[PDB]
Amino acid sequence: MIVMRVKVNEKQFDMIIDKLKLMVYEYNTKIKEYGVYLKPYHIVYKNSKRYIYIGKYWYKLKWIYLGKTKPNMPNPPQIPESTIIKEDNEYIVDEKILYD
Amino acid sequence: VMRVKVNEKQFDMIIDKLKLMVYEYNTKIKEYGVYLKPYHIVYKNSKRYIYIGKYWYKLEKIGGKWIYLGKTKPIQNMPNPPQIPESTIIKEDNEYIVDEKILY
Repeated sequence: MIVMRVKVNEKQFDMIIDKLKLMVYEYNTKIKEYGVYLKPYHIVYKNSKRYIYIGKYWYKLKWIYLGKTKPNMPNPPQIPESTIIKEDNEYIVDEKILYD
Repeated sequence: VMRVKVNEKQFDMIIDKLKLMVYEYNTKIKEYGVYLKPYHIVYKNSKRYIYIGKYWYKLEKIGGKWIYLGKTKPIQNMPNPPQIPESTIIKEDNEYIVDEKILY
């Protein structure tokens, strides 16, 4: 396999997050039966970067993170694994401010 | 060659330098009820603008603050501010490396 990695802006990134909430929303209202929640991503601040992990990350009621596998539940829809990296923020400044 | 691109660490330094520029002034004009913030942060078409300049605020309570005043020294017999330059900093859009196939 060749897997490419490509750059998208914040608006595109919210797209990927928003769909992942959308495809688990109908399931997640179903899980009120067992009082657990499937959040389809996990955000990690390591190496002075936002890491934004895509996967099944399970929460139990201050919602505690049980882990990454089903704790007799109904089998959510499939989430890909993948890794999303925030680029460092960058600012357009006029030089004179750097010059002072 | 006026406009260049810097990262958060340098931009944080830029903000930090400005805050030190006004720190001693704000202690001196603490007693007038007045705070001089040397920048103003604006969310316009979903970018974070940071304008550099004199932005004056006053302390008042209503019920239970920091109401904006103006760009200019509110009281003629306060000590003069340090010279903030007027300039515009624009934060670029956040950018993400994504696995290709997650794009459907």
